[PDB]
Amino acid sequence: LSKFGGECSLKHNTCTYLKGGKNHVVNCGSAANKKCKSDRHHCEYDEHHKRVDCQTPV
Repeated sequence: LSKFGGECSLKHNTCTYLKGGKNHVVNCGSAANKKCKSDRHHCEYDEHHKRVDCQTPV
C-alpha cells in the first residue's frame, strides 16, 4: 500500500525502488538488522513512517 520493494547497494547502503517508472534512493540505515549486507538484496521502503529495511527476508 505504502510499501515499495527494491534492491539495495552494498557500497552505498541504499535501497533503490521503482515508483511510477521513476527510481528513488533511500538510506537503509545503520542498524545491524537493517543495513544492506549483500549487494542487490531485497529491500523495502515504508512511506508511512519513512522506514527502510535492506534485509527483507524470503
